[PDB]
Amino acid sequence: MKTFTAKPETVKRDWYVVDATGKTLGRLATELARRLRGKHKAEYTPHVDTGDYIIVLNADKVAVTGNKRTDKVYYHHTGHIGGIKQATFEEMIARRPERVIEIAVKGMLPKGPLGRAMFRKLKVYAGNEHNHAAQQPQVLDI
Amino acid sequence: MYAVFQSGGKQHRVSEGQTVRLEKLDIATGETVEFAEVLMIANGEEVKIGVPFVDGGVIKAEVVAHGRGEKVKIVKFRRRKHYRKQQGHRQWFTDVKITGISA
Amino acid sequence: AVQQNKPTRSKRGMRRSHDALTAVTSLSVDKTSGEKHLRHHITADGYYRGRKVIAK
Amino acid sequence: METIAKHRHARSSAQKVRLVADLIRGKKVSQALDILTYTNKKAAVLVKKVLESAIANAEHNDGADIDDLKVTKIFVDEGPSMKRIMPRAKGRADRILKRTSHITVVVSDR
Amino acid sequence: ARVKRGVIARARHKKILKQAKGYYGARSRVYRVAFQAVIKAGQYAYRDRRQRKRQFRQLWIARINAAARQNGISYSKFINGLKKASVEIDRKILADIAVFDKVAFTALVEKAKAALA
Amino acid sequence: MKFVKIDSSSVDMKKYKLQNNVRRSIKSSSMNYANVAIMTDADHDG
RNA sequence: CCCGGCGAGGGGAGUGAAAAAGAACCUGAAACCGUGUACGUACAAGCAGUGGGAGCACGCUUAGGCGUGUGACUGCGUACC
RNA sequence: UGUAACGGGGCUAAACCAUGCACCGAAGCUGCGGCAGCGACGCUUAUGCGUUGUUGGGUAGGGGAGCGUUCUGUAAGCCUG
Repeated sequence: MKTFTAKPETVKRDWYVVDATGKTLGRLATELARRLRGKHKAEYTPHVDTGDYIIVLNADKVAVTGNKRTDKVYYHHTGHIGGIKQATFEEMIARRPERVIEIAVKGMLPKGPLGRAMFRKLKVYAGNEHNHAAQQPQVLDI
Repeated sequence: MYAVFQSGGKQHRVSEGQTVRLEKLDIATGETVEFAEVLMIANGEEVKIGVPFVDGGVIKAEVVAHGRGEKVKIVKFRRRKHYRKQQGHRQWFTDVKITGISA
Repeated sequence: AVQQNKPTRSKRGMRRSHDALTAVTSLSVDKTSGEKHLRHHITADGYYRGRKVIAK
Repeated sequence: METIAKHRHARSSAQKVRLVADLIRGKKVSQALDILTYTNKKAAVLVKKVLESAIANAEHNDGADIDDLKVTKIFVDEGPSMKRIMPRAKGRADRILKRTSHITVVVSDR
Repeated sequence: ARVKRGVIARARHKKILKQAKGYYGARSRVYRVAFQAVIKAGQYAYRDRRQRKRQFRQLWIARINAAARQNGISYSKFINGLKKASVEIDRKILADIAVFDKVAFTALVEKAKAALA
Repeated sequence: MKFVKIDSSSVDMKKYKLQNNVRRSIKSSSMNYANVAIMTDADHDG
């Protein structure tokens, strides 16, 4: 026959939540990418996004192993002169903590429109509160 | 009611009264067949195996058409080496219909 | 100069997008003669805002 | 209704002419003439003369009915390109093309 | 005697272009191009018909491995239990079950664990 | 008997081919001769 | 006869088997140029395709499908001699 | 020129050592089907086969079998307003 394939209309998505306090960075995001990609479900279609909405909260509470807090670096380039900028894990938390989880996931996801799509699913907050309740967050932990 | 079996060495899942296109056979056009190769059977209740066939597992279909598959164009090309080649193909198939099912 | 390779027809089709004309899409009617004329410009007969001038 | 009209072997580039055509498609007749008249190009006078004929080519040859009328199908398709020389420096000549554009107009109530 | 070829050349070209219908730009119009576009298209086919069987069999697995974990077991161990339980079912039909019929697949998994115990 | 003018485009044609081949052929190294000064510098005989 | 500058060019009428035989006048291909209609396209990076693959619009039919056109998204993949 | 001497994420194990059981993964092997070449077999006996096995990437190149355009006779025949 012709094996089944999911269709956007027939898709059924869902909401989930996580508290990142005490979690290990890398080992957390991999699961977050597994969900968003749809590899945890039966109907997974690689050219479709079956992932479920996720909401992180209290990202600033996240932890890492070893000295990476004062060691691990971030790099970004401005397209100017060759000028480069770098920011430590410490700094980034004191300023834009949401970026961290919002970055590591990207590197673990496919490039192209789809990877940008499922990235739109995710929502992160450095606080313990979110205004998205109306869609409901049936709870999830890991 | 859906069940499974082997024909050309590759399994198929099927239900009663529906067509299937499978490998060429040597048979009469409209006569009949059986299969003792059933791997599994299904229904509102489930029946499967710890060993192939089942126990009395059986299937019956009725052959229809032996017609030939759709054409393919096959190529061998090598850049700069002065070698290219062309070949066609059409694959035989047999179309059947399911008469009924039994345990 | 020396184009290294030739552009498409689709390309130049885009280059000529903004080259399209814009219609005036407005006219007037003389305060007397009822003739059609541009704003601020005289009628063929010379009437401008109901006044006759040239008489040629 | 039909009663088309056409001008052929004109001296002009279909490109140029093709700008005016876009300004009138599906439009009412009278507006065009008002649009073309106060438009400024060498072609507007040219194309207008044609459009003027299609109408007059109607009422005498068919049911007329101007006040309800429309421009349905207008287009341009290039004609012959005459070959001429404009010489240049060092002794080289160059083949230059006088380009000609056929014209077609279809004016109908619908 | 002398020969004129004006005709059977059209045949060739016209044929080719037909196979080049749909391709972009000069590749669907000129012969001097399409001739190398089609000959290249074929050797993707000869290449693709091989690997599509890779694409599905790396898909079918991904379908499964989820549902297994959804039933609390991992793909690998799930299979091995069957091969110990003597079940020859292909990965094709299996995955097809997990999409439509969850019961059998669920009711099936306990088999492996049973024998694999 | 009802002929269309006379089309002399072929005249300017034959003059173009004749003009183009004449110079392009016998003009020889004039572009290069002029380039010769350039030729004596752009060369780098080493 | 009409438009048109007592032009060009054209449309009618008419001849003619046929003006898809009108002087550039048998046939009338391709590159090239345009109008028309269905689909797609303004968060999307690279020999431009193939393999898969929705959705859309059609013609069939049978009544459930078969076909044609497009082609969103995805794996792979750096032309010819 | 710009992280830049893990492919990247990221990893205190998702690193190294030892031990073991699975699993993945090639156009490899096997399974179903098909084509062709070669050899023996006994019938056959320029041939059915039965088979039985085996082979079938390929440049320079060598050998073998072939498609199709014109013209000629077969043709004052055949098709054709």
